[PDB]
Amino acid sequence: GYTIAERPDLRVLRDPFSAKPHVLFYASKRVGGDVSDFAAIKLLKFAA
Amino acid sequence: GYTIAERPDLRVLRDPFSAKPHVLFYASKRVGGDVSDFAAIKLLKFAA
Repeated sequence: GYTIAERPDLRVLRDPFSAKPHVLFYASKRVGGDVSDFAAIKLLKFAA
Repeated sequence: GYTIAERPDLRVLRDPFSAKPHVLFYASKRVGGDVSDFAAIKLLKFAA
């Protein structure tokens, strides 16, 4: 049902240069995903 | 007549730190030159 597309690495870039008296760590990871198969998932609704 | 002085390269310094989600390539080659033998270049002025 759910397909998770992603890049399997959390790239880090510590920045001793921009904010000179600080270090300014920068971490980013790329991920995405929605239902690829609408048949493979069913839900339980509590209405009626 | 004309002499060019240069460094035969292109120095690219990518800077992932100034603009954080960008890379900001900073490239700079240095070149200079003027006429070295003034007798070897004539011109055609259109005045009179």
